[PDB]
Amino acid sequence: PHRYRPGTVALREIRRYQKSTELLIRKLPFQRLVREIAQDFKTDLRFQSSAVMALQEACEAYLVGLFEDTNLCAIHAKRVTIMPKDIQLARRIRGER
Amino acid sequence: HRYRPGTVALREIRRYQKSTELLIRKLPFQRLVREIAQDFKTDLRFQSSAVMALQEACEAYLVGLFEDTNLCAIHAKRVTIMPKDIQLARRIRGERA
Amino acid sequence: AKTRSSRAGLQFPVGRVHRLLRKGNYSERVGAGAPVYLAAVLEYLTAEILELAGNAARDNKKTRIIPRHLQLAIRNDEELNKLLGRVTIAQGGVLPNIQAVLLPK
Amino acid sequence: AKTRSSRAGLQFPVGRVHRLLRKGNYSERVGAGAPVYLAAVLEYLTAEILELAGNAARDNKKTRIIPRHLQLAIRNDEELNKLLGRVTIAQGGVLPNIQAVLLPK
Amino acid sequence: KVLRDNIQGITKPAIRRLARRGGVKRISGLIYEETRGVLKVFLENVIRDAVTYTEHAKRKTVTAMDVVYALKRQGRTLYGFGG
Amino acid sequence: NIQGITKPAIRRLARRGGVKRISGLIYEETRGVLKVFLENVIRDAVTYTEHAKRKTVTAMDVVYALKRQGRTLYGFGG
Amino acid sequence: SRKESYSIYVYKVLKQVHPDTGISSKAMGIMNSFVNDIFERIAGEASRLAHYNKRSTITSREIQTAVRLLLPGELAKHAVSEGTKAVTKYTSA
Amino acid sequence: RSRKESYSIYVYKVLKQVHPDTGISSKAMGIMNSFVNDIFERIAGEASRLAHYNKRSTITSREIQTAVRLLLPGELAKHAVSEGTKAVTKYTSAK
DNA sequence: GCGGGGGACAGCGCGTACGTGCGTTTAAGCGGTGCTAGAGCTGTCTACGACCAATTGAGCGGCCTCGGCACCGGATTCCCAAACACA
DNA sequence: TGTGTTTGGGAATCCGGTGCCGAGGCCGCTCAATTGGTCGTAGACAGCTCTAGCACCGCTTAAACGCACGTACGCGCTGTCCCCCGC
Repeated sequence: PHRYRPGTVALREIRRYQKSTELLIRKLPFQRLVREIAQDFKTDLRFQSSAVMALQEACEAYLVGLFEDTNLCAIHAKRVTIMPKDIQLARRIRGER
Repeated sequence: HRYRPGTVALREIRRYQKSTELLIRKLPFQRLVREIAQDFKTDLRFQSSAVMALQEACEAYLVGLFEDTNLCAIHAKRVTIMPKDIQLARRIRGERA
Repeated sequence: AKTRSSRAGLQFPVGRVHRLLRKGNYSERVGAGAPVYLAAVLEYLTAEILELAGNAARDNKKTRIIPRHLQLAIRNDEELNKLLGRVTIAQGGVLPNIQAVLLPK
Repeated sequence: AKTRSSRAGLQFPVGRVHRLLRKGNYSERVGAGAPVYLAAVLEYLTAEILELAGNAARDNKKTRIIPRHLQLAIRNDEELNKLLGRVTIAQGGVLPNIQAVLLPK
Repeated sequence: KVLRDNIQGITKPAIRRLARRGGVKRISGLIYEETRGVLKVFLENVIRDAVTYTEHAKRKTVTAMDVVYALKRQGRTLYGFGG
Repeated sequence: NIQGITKPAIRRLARRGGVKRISGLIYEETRGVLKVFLENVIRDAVTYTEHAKRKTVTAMDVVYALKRQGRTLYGFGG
Repeated sequence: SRKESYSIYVYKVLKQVHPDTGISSKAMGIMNSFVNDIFERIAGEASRLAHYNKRSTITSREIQTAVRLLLPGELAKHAVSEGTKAVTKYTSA
Repeated sequence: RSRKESYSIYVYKVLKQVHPDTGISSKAMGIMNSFVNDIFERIAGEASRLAHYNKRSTITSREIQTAVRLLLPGELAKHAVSEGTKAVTKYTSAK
């Protein structure tokens, strides 16, 4: 029939998403996650919709930057697959805890 | 006789992490700071404590940079630090574009 | 009565910047030339970014500037990138960039 | 005449903190309890660091605290380490730390 | 209703999409959980501050301005939501 | 004049960082980075001095120049 | 309640730069945020300089020093040039 | 002869409270002075921001408490708030 | 400056885990309705903090002392790197 | 041919003497904190409006999930060659 080689569609998806701007996390599950996290600090908290939007924007930006640094670390290790140790190294160097 | 290679490296690592004094010769660093400052304003004078502060800050910065470089080198499954490790650490830290 | 911005040849509001400086508790007193200088600097930076963003928008056959264009303008200019380095832009995306290792031989 | 610090049961100078708040252009007005609360917080933080640093000094058979002991106290306490993370301490040194990979088999 | 175990709403394809936006070509299988950890931590750090800023103002509602202010307090300023 | 930062000095700085083995090309890189850092600090320090009508760079100017980059330094009158 | 923005000034500047290009509302929000952020950076640095020189007024000199501290090389050069030009013109008239 | 301001004597009093048979070198006293000034400025600046944010003109103990919660890590913030509230309680209870 | 040994880098194999694709399932997204908690604004009046003149003692500069710490030498100990024992 | 234990021997550590200089204490002074009192207003409180956040429902379809299948990348192993390390 027809089947593309491994990694061709990966590059195609890289070009499509690095070219677009739309948010890559589903909005409703993220809203639920935010609410359930904030439930641990004060009960019965309401949120402006734009507050959750700002939180999602910030989280996606943070994760994209983190994935860039993870990919750099992985390439530095002569690998192509990113691994959790790459994430741990990137956050360790970045100064996060 | 002869020490096993790398053993004296470890001994000096312990020796220098145990201590606290400055690891750069004071007078070459003072000459370098004065030389650098000559490009910004001419005929400047430095209090000794000013040069001491600059030396302490620079040494701390370089030690932190070498910590990150060591992390990068271990990540690539090496023991020797290479200029690529410094560049990767500085790039992740956000200093190098 | 001619406004301070007109007398200084600017488009940013000198009087408003002066008011914000006074009502911002930066110091007890504010000189006359401080708001003029600050307005000139702000106008210059805004003009630079709008230049670059308009160029980027025209590069995409777009006649309006959107946050994506601002992000491309900022991230492509190295001194602007240094200035706005710790800043994330909503709906901005990232620069198209693929490591040469990941590309096929 | 009893001092404000005495009336609050503190050893840090409440009056001095109040003076610095007024003469620091933080706000137009300063409440009565603000210097007391701030002095209490500074005293508590100083007490924590002096606790940890005294312990570290006694760990080296030393009866005086030197910058090395303060540095070890800060870097060994995780919440202090988070607080003073971007801070470098003159004559402080670093924590003894060698990666487990570098040790010989 | 109680809100429980919503971290699984960050699905594997969403994490892959985020990695694609980051220029990543191959993703290990253990990445997805690690990411859900990292994200959960980031959120806890941001929300704790936003909630604090809301408590101080006596309000029962977290506004977008509190989130922006918490972010810039973490040195991670955000453009486009006021302020 | 950057050469005053000798090979053994950089070796010691790396040793304090926990580095066991150092390549031969590290030194010219390290010198470069350090020089850049110094220029970025000294520039600001000098700017504070020139603003203060002074001709002497004081340790306080250096402390504020370091705090500028988020490199807060304790122990010099800060 | 009244609201404060730099929308109209940014639009005027853009028309001065690219006379046939418009701008979204979202991009105007971002430009307003950027102008504010830079304003606070400069004003805070100038206030710092003033209080650490035991000096009580914010003059154009404080703004200029703050600009050198905040802006990168060529940007700081040109911004200082524009600020000096504006102060000279303002005081001449 | 200028006027110099420091916290040497108060830091020494706190040290005598904590570790009575323990002294502090002059370099360490300078570091502790720097730390105290740094923390004071951090807390005061955050409190000033909070006072401004709420379009508010006064810095009260509430702003200091909120700034302490914002800056210090969790357990440290909890103990710091306990100590500060205890101190203000004692200060206002007496007269 | 020199001898050398370990580590970096090259080449190969293999095996399983990750990418691609297909069909099924699920819940996200959109719209539409309704309710009410709470955000935002306004008027009052009151307690609380700024300002000022007078008092005074707490803190700061200056001197002086001695003990904690630095330094030196001598003895103790602690890894190490061969090195041969012996299976 | 290989696994394992032991010793001279440099290197870090402990201990005692000693001496020296800064930390801790004491005194005289002064200036900044404290007291008491006046006065203005910042904000705490009540109270009122209206919006925008929450809960729900139904429907469509796009995305997530499970699974089959194959290959290509990670990782282990071997070799060599050279370039940092120890002196």
